[PDB]
Amino acid sequence: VRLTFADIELDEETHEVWKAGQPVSLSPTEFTLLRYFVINAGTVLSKPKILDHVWRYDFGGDVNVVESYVSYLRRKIDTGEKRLLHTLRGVGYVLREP
DNA sequence: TGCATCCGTGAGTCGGGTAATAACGGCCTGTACGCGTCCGTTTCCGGCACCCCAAATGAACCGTCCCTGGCTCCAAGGTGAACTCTGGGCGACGAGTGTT
Repeated sequence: VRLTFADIELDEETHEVWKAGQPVSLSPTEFTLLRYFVINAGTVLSKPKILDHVWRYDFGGDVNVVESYVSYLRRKIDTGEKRLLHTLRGVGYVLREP
């Protein structure tokens, strides 16, 4: 009912996230993105998978919106020195301890 | 000297075939056929006098059609760097929109 990846903590009952204990506010899109990253910590997620799950299976919009959303996440979640969300060129994104 | 009295030519065109009587032995021969026998022919069994005839049994044998040897001198595989897209990554900006 309560998840924790390194410094980030997630509570699904209230759908909230704290970093280092500080509560970080997100859009619903960023929130569901973060839940989808934390549930499968360790493995690389590909962009088809992201739009396939995170977003509606019918979503046929441009991919770059998910890159921009991941950038939004990187603004305020990877602000610390310990880099969390690692980009793999041509592969996707992995939420993993460095 | 008429005169009847024959007497001699017509008259065209492209399914078959229908019969009688006393005749009877006996001899001759004649041409055709049917017998028994003998001789020219001819045709092969195996022999030479040898005719030799020959494909098969030793050579070379030399040119040549295959092996081995070395040699290149080059054009293809290996070693560079850039760049113009090619693709992803980053970021900001704006109204249609979840809500009391």
